[PDB]
Amino acid sequence: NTRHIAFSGNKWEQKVYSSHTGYPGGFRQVTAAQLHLRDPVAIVKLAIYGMLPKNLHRRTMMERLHLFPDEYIPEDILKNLVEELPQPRKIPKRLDEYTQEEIDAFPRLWTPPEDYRL
Amino acid sequence: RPRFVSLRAKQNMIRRLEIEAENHYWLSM
Amino acid sequence: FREVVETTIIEGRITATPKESPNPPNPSGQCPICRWNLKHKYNYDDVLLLSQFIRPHGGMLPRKITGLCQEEHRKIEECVKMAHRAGLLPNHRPRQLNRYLTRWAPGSVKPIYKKGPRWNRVRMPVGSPLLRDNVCYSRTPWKLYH
Amino acid sequence: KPKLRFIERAPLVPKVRRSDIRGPSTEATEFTEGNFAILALGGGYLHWGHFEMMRLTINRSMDPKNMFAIWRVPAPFKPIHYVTPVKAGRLVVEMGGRCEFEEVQGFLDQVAHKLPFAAKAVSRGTLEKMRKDQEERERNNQNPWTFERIATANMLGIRKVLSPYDLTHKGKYWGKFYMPKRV
Amino acid sequence: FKNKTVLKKRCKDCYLVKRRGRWYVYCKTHPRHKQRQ
Amino acid sequence: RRVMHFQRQKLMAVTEYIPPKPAIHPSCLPGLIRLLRREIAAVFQDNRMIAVCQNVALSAEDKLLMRHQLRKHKILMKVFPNQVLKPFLEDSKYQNLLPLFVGHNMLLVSEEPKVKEMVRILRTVPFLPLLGGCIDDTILSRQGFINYSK
Amino acid sequence: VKQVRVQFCPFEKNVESTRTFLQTVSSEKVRSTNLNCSVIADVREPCVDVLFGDGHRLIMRGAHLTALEMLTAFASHIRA
Amino acid sequence: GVIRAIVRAGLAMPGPPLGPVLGQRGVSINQFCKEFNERTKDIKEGIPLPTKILVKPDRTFEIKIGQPTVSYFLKAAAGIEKGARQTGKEVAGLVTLKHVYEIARIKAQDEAFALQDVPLSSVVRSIIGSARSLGIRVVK
RNA sequence: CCCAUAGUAGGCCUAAAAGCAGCCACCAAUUAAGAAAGCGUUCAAGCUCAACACAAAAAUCCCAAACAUAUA
RNA sequence: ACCUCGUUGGAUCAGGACAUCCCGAUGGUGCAGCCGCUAUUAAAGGUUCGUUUGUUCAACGAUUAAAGUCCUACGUGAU
Ligand SMILES: [Mg+2]
Ligand SMILES: [Zn+2]
Ligand SMILES: [Zn+2]
Repeated sequence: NTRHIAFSGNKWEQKVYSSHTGYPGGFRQVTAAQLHLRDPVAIVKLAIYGMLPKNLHRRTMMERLHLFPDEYIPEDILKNLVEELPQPRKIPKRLDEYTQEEIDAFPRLWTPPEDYRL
Repeated sequence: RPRFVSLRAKQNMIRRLEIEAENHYWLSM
Repeated sequence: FREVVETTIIEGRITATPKESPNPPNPSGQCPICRWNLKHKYNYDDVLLLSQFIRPHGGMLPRKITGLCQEEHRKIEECVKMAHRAGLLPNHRPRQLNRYLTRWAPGSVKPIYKKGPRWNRVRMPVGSPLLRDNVCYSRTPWKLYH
Repeated sequence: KPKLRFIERAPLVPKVRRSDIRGPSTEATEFTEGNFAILALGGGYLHWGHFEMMRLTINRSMDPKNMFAIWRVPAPFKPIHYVTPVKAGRLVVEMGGRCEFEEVQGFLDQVAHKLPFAAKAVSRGTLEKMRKDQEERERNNQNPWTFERIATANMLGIRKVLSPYDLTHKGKYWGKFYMPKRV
Repeated sequence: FKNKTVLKKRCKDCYLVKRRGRWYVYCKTHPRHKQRQ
Repeated sequence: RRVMHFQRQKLMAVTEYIPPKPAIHPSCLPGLIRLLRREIAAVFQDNRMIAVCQNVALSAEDKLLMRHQLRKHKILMKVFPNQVLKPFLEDSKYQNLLPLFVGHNMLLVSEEPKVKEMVRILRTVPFLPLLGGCIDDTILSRQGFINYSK
Repeated sequence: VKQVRVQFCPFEKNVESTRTFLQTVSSEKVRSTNLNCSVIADVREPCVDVLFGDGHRLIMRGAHLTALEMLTAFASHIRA
Repeated sequence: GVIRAIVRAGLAMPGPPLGPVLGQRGVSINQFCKEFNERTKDIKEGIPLPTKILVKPDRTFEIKIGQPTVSYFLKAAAGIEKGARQTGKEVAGLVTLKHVYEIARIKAQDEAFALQDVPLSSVVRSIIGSARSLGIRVVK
């Protein structure tokens, strides 16, 4: 589900991924959103690549990384799977997801005037 | 290039200042 | 809450309106937030709190009507903006990149093509500075810029 | 003469002698026969052009029957051209008459921003208010450590970094610059 | 639009709006008053 | 400003002012006026019959003509602030007059009723309806005023 | 607009909405350009009727309503 | 629209003070001056007279006139032709309180001028203030 | 927010300059009132105020990766 | 505080900036259309040949949509 990552703040629009083809005029600067639309794996891949130590083991380590944009995973990889790590960020619930019992449990904070359009 | 003062640096300086104030007190008698 | 109904003839009927829950923890306070002891204990994701000050289509309600403080009205407005941009109010809408804690409207920020040197880095704002005084449960202060 | 009198570019008879920029000003720090003024929030040098533009911009939006403006700084005398030294806290131009502070606030702020050094448009009430709130700051600060205390006691051996003038300036005045927020 | 460091409404119909990240003075009656921060 | 020695910068940072912090927010914690008073007090006894209208939709010239036609009679038209008129009702003990004066209100104080001709004049302008008044401490609605006129 | 009739009972419980409505819209400042209208104010919960000679009658029970709502409704109906 | 003029009854056709100022709305100068001369005959001749002409949208004339001016009237009562320069110290003629009351008797009667105040004080104070602003001393 | 009747275009001169060319008093009606603090008219006319009322940059290619709330 | 005076282009190939000379998109205009002027955005592309001068330049001639301002150790002389 690397396609469904979430950036905090305006990083989708402000974070810029820079690359150079090596040729003159080959400098490319692409925002996080554009890079995500192009490759739904590049953002997580690049974050991991940057966090790994900058030595000759890094690309071997990246060979053990398997990124999949969606819920689909190849069968052999799925059979290899051993453990699932807890998600680092707990996803906040939407009102559409909250149960009526929870809404009732949460108190009403104020008395709205009856003669109000709202 | 400019340099900036961190909270850790401020805390270190404050620790030193507290030691010096206690030195003042113990030298006052 | 009065609602206008048409048939042309139009008339306004006052319907059922919710009331403040019984037994406020701190009665006789300025704002509902002070009355219920929530001065620095809500965030952008507390939709149950935030939606109580929201028009059915997502807009904020005026401070005069809500009774909120000026600072608390600003905090609620910004938290509601962040909740909307994070998609936590799917039903409070006028009629795909996941986000959260987005201070600015997505279409109004420019890409940071030239982040500065280390001493003058252009940082990406995260969250809102209005919530800077919230309760701190972490050893390090939460960063407003990334 | 309810107007800013023209000042000579240079004194007729040069004077031999009698850093005039660093530190607080000692003279003309208080209102004298005026109600509003321009206060210098930092030291600097006033040129003849600066004086001429002061006079022009003051006498332009001027009501001689209701406003009278006077200088507090003498004519450019220090040779370099001739200039006048000004220290922080020195009043530059004073005003008085049957008038209210907002009547002059606009162009006083404009001319203060015109001034080469930091400057402010200050009434008698505003000057008293800022002095009183500065006293309140230095009386109610919750910091146990003050520049004055540390410098005087030579805590941390800080006088190796500080100046002898820092002991008297108490950290508020650093060079020609003045830091009113600095308690 | 005219680029101004400080935005000043000129007539009554000049209104300040923060759009696309920056402040503007728009005006229906006098488009000459259009200002951009 | 030239760069300070870093030790001096640390000193300034450590000696920065710290404002006192209250535990609980105080915010979130708990002669024209007398001239009008005396003039309205005197008027309440001077007038015998009183009426009120909403003379605001009229132009300057139309209001001037209306004032001229009223001054043709002994009736005098008045405008006074509701902000100060609300205390006047309870001061003069006019309880039924509270739900009568809100927004624009123009009094028509008089002692001789030319209300027949005033209503006739108002008829040619199909707006500005008559509002209930209270003659000599006796409230009269619009129907009561019409009956009194007839 | 062809005709408009405004009725209210300030003798009974007051309704400032229709009062402000008639003070603002039922003014010659508007009628100067809206000369085609004939306004009548018959005072005795309230009721604002508007007759258009073409096909329309608009009845406003402006008891719970307010001045802004009724002005906007009137403008929308005028636009038609 | 209302057009305000302070023309003298003697010279009914001074020229520029009437022609261009009235021709913008569309007027008949012949009829206007004829009615002005009719009012001049109805009243004393050779004295400035304020007018209250209202040019109706139907292009018709309704000239309204009343008492003469106040400045010239006071100057004539004091035997003065040209007003004083300073008007704070200069004086040429003195008018007694009895004369002020006598001239005020026939003053609070016009409709357009709005001098309709019932009390004598409301008019006497205004005329005394006007005389004081002019170069006339109020005796006793 | 709302709009501002009128003694009188207040007079001196100023072709007229009336509130806007200038100086002199700066009164007065209703209830509320500047012989006007600012636009525009040769001058008027038209408009507001007040009064009632309710900040920045540059040249080979941006430059750790990233992160807002787990116990100090 | 007297006088004086203390490596450079060109050719070739160009890389880059945008503070845009032209081409693109807009706002305003004391522009009715044509236009001009001004401002925002835009660096993908383009940006001439000659006479005198060693000219670094400059002037002139003829053009051009335009004949941009610069940085690159004259950018570049083991070409
Ligand atoms: Mg550009
Ligand atoms: Zn405008
Ligand atoms: Zn509160």
